[PDB]
Amino acid sequence: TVGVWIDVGSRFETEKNNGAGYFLEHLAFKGTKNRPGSALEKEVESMGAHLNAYSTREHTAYYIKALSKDLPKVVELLGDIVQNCSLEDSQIEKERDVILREMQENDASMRDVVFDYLHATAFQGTPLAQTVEGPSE
Amino acid sequence: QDLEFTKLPNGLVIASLENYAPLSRIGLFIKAGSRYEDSNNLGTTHLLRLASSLTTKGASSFKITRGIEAVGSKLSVTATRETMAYTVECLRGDVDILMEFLLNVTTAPEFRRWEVADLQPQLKIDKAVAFQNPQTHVIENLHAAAYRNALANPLYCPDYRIGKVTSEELHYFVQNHFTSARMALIGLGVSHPVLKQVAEQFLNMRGGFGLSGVKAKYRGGEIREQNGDSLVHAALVAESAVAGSAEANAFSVLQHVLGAGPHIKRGSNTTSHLYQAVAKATQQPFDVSAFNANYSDSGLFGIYTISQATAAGDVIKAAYNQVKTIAQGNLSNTDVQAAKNKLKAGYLMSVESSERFLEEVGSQALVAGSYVPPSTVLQQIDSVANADVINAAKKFVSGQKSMVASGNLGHTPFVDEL
Amino acid sequence: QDLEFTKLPNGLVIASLENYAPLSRIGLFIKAGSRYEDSNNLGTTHLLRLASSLTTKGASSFKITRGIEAVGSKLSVTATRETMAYTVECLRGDVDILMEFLLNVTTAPEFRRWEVADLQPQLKIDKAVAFQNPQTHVIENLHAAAYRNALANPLYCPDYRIGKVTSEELHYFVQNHFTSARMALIGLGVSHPVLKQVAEQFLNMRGGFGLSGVKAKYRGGEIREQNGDSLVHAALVAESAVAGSAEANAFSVLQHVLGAGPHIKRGSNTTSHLYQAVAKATQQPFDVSAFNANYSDSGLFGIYTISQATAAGDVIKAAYNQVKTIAQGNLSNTDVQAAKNKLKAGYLMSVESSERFLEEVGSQALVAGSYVPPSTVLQQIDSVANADVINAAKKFVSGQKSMVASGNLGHTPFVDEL
Amino acid sequence: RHRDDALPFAHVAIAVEGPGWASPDNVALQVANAIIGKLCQSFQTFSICYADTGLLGAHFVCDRMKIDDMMFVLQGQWMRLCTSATESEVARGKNILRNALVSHLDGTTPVCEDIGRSLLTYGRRIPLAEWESRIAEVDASVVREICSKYIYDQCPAVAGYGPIEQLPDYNRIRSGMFWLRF
Amino acid sequence: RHRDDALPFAHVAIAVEGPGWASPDNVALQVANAIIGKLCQSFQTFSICYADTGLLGAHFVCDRMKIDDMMFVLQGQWMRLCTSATESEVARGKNILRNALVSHLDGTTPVCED
Amino acid sequence: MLSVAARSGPFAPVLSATSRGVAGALRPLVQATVPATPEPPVLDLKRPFLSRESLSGQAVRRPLVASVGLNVPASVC
Ligand SMILES: CCCCCCCCCCCCCCCCCC(=O)OC[C@H](COP(=O)([O-])OCC(O)COP(=O)([O-])OC[C@@H](COC(=O)CCCCCCCCCCCCCCCCC)OC(=O)CCCCCCCCCCCCCCCCC)OC(=O)CCCCCCCCCCCCCCCCC
Ligand SMILES: CCCCCCCC/C=C\CCCCCCCC(=O)OC[C@H](COP(=O)(O)OCCN)OC(=O)CCCCCCC/C=C/CCCCCCCC
Repeated sequence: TVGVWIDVGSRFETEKNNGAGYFLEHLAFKGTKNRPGSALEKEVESMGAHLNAYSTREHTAYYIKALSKDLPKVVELLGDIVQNCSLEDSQIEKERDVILREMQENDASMRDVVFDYLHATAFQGTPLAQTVEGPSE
Repeated sequence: QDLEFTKLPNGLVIASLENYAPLSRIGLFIKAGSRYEDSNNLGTTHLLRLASSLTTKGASSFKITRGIEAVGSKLSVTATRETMAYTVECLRGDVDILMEFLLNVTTAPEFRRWEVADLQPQLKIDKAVAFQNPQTHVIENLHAAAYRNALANPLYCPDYRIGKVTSEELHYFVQNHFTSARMALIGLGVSHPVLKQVAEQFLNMRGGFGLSGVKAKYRGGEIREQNGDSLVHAALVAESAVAGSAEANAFSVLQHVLGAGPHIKRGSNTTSHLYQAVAKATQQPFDVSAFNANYSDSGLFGIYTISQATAAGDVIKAAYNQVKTIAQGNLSNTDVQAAKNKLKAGYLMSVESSERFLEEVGSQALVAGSYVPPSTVLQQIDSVANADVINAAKKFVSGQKSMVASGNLGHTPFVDEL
Repeated sequence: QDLEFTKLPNGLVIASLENYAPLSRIGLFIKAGSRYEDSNNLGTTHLLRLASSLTTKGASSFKITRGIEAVGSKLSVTATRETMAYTVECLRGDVDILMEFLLNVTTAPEFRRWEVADLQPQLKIDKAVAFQNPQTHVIENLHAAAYRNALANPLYCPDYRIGKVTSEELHYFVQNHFTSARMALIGLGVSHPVLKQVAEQFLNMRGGFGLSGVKAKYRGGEIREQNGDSLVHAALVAESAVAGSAEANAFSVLQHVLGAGPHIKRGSNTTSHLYQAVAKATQQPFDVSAFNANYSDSGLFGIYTISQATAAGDVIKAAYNQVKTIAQGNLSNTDVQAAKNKLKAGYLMSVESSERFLEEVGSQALVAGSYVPPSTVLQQIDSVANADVINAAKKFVSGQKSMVASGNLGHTPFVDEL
Repeated sequence: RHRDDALPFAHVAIAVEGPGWASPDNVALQVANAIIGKLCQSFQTFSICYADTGLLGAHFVCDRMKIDDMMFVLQGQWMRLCTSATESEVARGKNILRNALVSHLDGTTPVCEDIGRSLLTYGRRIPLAEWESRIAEVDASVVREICSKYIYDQCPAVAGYGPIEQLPDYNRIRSGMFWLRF
Repeated sequence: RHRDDALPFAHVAIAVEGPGWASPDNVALQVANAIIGKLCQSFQTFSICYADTGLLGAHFVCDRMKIDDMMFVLQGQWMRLCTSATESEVARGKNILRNALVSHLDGTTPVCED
Repeated sequence: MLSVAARSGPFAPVLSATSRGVAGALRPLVQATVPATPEPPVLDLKRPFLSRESLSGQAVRRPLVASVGLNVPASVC
C-alpha cells in the first residue's frame, strides 16, 4: 500500500468555501492532463490495483493498493493525481448535480447526525463546528 | 519459516507456523454445518454457534466469560453450510488456559435445559440484524430454489422452529458430527512442539468418522417475494463446477471478465462489461455484478442485479445478453489478461491479514493432504485459456436456470421468458 | 310464476320473482374483485368489503348500523376473484329504506381518513380467522403458482400492505369499476313493478364500462411451505376449460367419476376411485378428492390430498396413477352413469335455499342474456359421452402441472418427478 | 435537541473536552474507557482527538421510556471511576487496550495509514514498545487522578435525536457530574 | 372449575334453570335473549330446553385479565332487564326473533327436521 | 352452473370470501377465536440508495459466512 497524506481539512475552510475539499474529492480520480477522462481509471483497473481516498475534519488522504512489482507506476500515478487534475467545467457540473442529489434525500445515518450535532454545539463560533460536506447552499 | 502439516493416530490434522508476531491465533476447524441437518432438526447449528459460552463439564459459564475477558482475548465462532470454526486470539503466554476452554467447549458441552431455554429468544434478534442487509435473504432463497435437499438448508433458523430447538438435538448433533477425523487444529504464532502439547489433550476424544450425509440434488426452482420496495433485487444462476477444479478456475476468470466489483472510489467501472452493458438500458441508479459459489459436490455461477422496479426487465435482459456474446466467442486476449491480473492481485490481497490467512489454511487442511502455496495458485490461474472461458460461458447459457427476485415485481420477468 | 330478465338504458340488468315468501331478498351484483388489482394496490378489495358500513353522503354510519338493526335485517357482502355482491334480507314492507342504504353504500361512499385508519387493524384479524382452516392458504398459493398475473392476485390482503391502504385507492377503484354496465339487480319476494321503482334510483349513476383489465397467463409454478405439522396438504392441477363450456361439463363428470366428496356419515366411499386407490397405499388417516375451478378466461382441474408426512410420496403417486388409467381408456358405462347421477342430484340440492338460488341467478345475469332453467342444465349434463371424459383425462395427464404443498416436506416429491 | 416522535428509537451523545493528540494523559483515559465499555440496545464510549482539543464521551440508543435510567447508569460509572477505582479492573482495561493496539495493525493498509497519520499528528512514528512502556505505568491512582482531571464537575455537551421527551433537563444532567457524599 | 394456565384463553358458561318445551314463557325469554345478544373476543346467550327443565344462560371467551369486568357487564344487563326494560328495545328484539324464525326454515332438510 | 357454489361443491367455502356486516338475528357456525401472531423485534429505519455512487458495490459476488463472538458484534459476510 502506498499513499499521500495531506495536512488539510474542514477546520481550515471559511464559511465562504466550506465544503471545497469534499467537492475536490469527488473529481480527484476523474482525469488528469496526461491521462484525460477514463484513461486513468482503465490503467488502474488493468493492473489489478485499488484506489481510494478520504477527507476528515482535519486530514485528507489518497492511497493505492497494488502488487510490489508495480511501484514505479504507482508512484507515477500518485504524483500525476495530486499535481495535474483536470478541473473541467463539464465534470464540475456533473459532480455538482451528484452532490446535490446525494444531499436532497435523507441519506444520512442517525449516528452521523448526532455526532455532527455534537460538534456543532460544542465548538460553536469556531471552525471545528462546521461539517466536512458543508451546506447545500 | 514454513508451515508443517501432520496427522495424529486419531486422524486429527495439526499445523503451525512460528511467525514472530505479538498476537497468537489458534483455530479449530470441523466438517459441520447446515448441510448436515434435515427437515426434522432445522436450525440446530445456528443455536449451536450461539451456545458457545454455556456451561461445560470442565468450566462454568461465568468462569469461561470472565476468564476470557480478564486477559483481553476473544473466542469467535464462524460457520458456512459445510464447515464450522472456533477461533481464539491471545497475547503470547496466554495459550494454555484458553486451550482448556476450547477443549471443553468442543468436546464436553453441557446443554442444561434452563440455559438453552434462556438462550432461545436471541435467534430472532440475530437473524433480524442479519436480514437488515437485503443481499442475505436473497442468497438464502437462491440456495432453496437451486437445490432439493442439502445445500438448500438455511444458515439461519426457520421462524417456526424458534423456541423449539431442544437440548437433546444439540447433544445428538455434537455426538454425531464433532469427531476427530473431521477436524484440524491450526496455529499461527506458535511453535509445533507447543501445538503438539495442545493437541495432546484431544487424544481421547470421539474417534473415527460420523454420519456422512446425502449428496446435493439440483432443482430448477424459482422464488418470488413481493414487497412495496421501489428497488428490486434479482439473482439468476446455473450449475457450474466443484471446488478445487480447473473448470472452476475457468469460471473464476469468466467472472472477472464480466465484472466482479469496483476498484475506484466513485468510479464508472469502464473495464466492466456487465456494468457498461446495463448503463445503456437504464438512466436511474442500478448495480450489477457476477456471482460464483463452489462446494464439495456442486457449484453455482450467475448474475446479480439491483434496479428500479419499472426497469428490472430491461436490466436483467441487458445483463444476460452480454454473457451470451462471450458464449458465441466474442472474447479478446486483452480482456482475458486483464481479468487474470485482477484475479491474481485480488487473491494475494485477500491474505495479507493473519485472520483470513488462518481461515484459508484451515479450509485447505480439511480437504487436502498438503498445503498449496500461493505461487502454485497463481500458476494454476495463469494456465486458463480463452477456450476454457468460452466453454464456461456456453455451459451457463445452455444449462437449466434458477432464479430469485425480491421487491415490487410488477415488471420483473419470469425465468421461463429469459 | 317465473323470472323476468330486463335491461335498462344504462345497461343495468334487473330481474325478479314474486315467490310468496315472508322474507324478501335483494342482491346487487358487480363485475369486480381481486383480479382487477395490480401489484401497486393489492388488498384494496378486502378493505372494500370490510368498509361496507362507513359513512356515506346519504347516511351516517351510526344511522346505517342502527337502522338495519332496528328491523332485524342483514346486509352481507360476498366476493370472489371475479365478482362482488351486496345482499339485503328483510321482512315484507321493509324494502324502501334498506334500498336507500344499498344505493348510498354502492354509489356514493365517503372514505373519511380517520374511519379508514380505524378500520385497518381488522384486516389482520379477519385474515387470521380465515387462515385457521388450512385449505384456504393452500388454495391461495395454488392460484399464485398457476398464474402469472391476474387470477394469481390474493383474496386476502398481503401482510406488508396492512395499515397502508389509502382512501384515494378506494375512491379510484370504486370510480373505475362500480359502473352500471357491470351490474345486475336481482329480487326474490318482490314484484317487478316494485323492483322497477327500486332500480329507478340508479338511473343517474356512473355510466358505461370501466377498465377492462388483462387476460390471465398460465404459470407452471411450484410453491413449498415448510412447517412442523405431522400432516401434509397437497394440491396438483393443470389447466382445463372456460366457464360455461361443454368441455367443462366433461371435466365435471370426470371429477365425479374420480370422487368429489362423501355421501354417507362415517362411510368408506366404496364408489370413489381415488379413495379406494389411496386406501391401499397407506394405513394411517388420509383424505383425497378431485378439484375443479372455472373462470371467464381459464380453469383448473386436479387432485387434493391430505396425509401423514412420511406417507405423502406414496399417496400423491397412488392418486395420480388412478387418473392415468382413465386416460388410457379404462372407463365403464356404469361409473359414468353413476357420476352423472351424483352430478344432477348435487346440482339440484345446491339450490333448495333462496340464498344460493339468488347467488346462482345473479351469477348468470352478469354473463348471459337470458336465464337458463335447471332442466336445460340437466340435459347438458346428460349429453356428455365417455370419449369426452377420456379426452379430459388425457388433457390433464399431458399438460403442464402446477403444484402446492404445505407441512413437513421431508418426503413430499417435487413436481418434476411425478 | 431535535425532537421527532415518529422515529423508532432515541439516539443520544454526551461529551466533555479532551486534551488533544499531544498530551500523555490520553493513554490513561483509554484505559478508563475500556473499563466502562442491560438497559438498551446499543452503547459505546469514545475519544476524538484534535490538535489542541477533543471530545471525550459516550453514545447510546434507547427505547423512549428508558433514557433516564441509562443516563443515570452512565454518569454513575463516571463518578465511580473518579472516586473509587481499584487495581483489579484497571489491570483488565490495560489488557484490553494492549489487545486492541496489536489487533489494529494487521495488513499493509492499516500500517501505511498509521505511518501517515502519525507523521502528521506526532511528528514521528511511535513504536509499539513505547506504547507498552506507557501502558505499564498506569495504575488505579493514575486513573483516579486523571479521570478527576477531565470529568469530575465539568459542564458537558449534549446532543439528542428522536423521541427524546424523557431525556433529562440540562440542569439535571449537570448536577449528575458530581456527588454530594464526596 | 378446571384450571390450566397454559391454554391461551378462558372459557366460561353460566346458566339458571329454564322452564322446558311446553311452557309459553319461552317466547318472551327469547326476546330478552335477542336484546342482550367491547371487552372480549366472543360471547353468546342461549336457551336449552328439555321436557321438564332447561338451561338459560350465556357463554364467553376472554383474555385472563378481563374475566371479572365481563361477568360484571353480563350480570348488570340481566339486572337491567329485570328492573328497567323499555318498549323501544323490546320492539327491536321482537323483530330479530321474527327474522330468525323465518330464516331458519329454508330448504327441505330444516323443514323435515322441524 | 355459473356460480362458484353450484359448480365447486365442497371447495366453494375456500374459493369464496364473505363478511356478514352488522350483526344479524341468527348465530353463525365456526366462530373462530383469534390468537394472533406476536410482534417481531423493532429496528431502526432503512436508508435509501438514490445514486449510482451509493449503490456501487452492493451486488453480491460470493456466498455468505455467518459469524458471532463473545465480546464482538455478530456479523454476516
Ligand atoms: C417546613 C416547611 C414546609 C413548607 C415550605 C414551603 C416551601 C418549600 C419549597 C421547597 C420544596 C423542596 C422539596 C424537596 C426537594 C428534594 C430534591 C431531591 O430529593 O433531589 C434528589 C437528588 C437528585 O439526585 P438523583 O438524580 O436522585 O441521584 C441520586 C444519587 O444517589 C445521588 O447521589 P449523591 O451521593 O450525589 O447524593 C446522595 C446523598 C447526598 O447527601 C450526602 O451524602 C450528604 C449531604 C450533606 C450532609 C447532610 C447530612 C445529614 C445527616 C443526618 C443529620 C445529622 C447531621 C449531623 C449531626 C449529628 C447528630 C447526632 O444523599 C442521600 O443519600 C440522602 C440522605 C443524606 C443524609 C444521610 C442521612 C440519612 C438519614 C436522615 C435522618 C437522620 C435522623 C437522625 C439524625 C441523628 C440524630 C439526631 O438526589 C438526592 O438524593 C438528594 C438528597 C437530598 C437529601 C436531603 C436530606 C435532608 C434531611 C437531613 C436530616 C434531617 C434530620 C435532622 C435531625 C436532627 C439532627 C441534625
Ligand atoms: C428557621 C428559619 C430559617 C430562615 C432562613 C431561610 C430558610 C430557608 C432556606 C432554604 C432551605 C432549603 C431546604 C431544602 C433543601 C434545598 C436544597 C437545594 O436547594 O439544593 C439542591 C441540592 C440537591 O442536589 P442536586 O445538585 O440537585 O443533586 C446532586 C446529585 N448528584 O440539595 C442538597 O444539597 C441535598 C443534600 C443535603 C443538603 C443539606 C440539607 C439540609 C440539612 C443539612 C444540615 C443538617 C442539620 C440540620 C439540623 C436542624 C436543626 C435540628
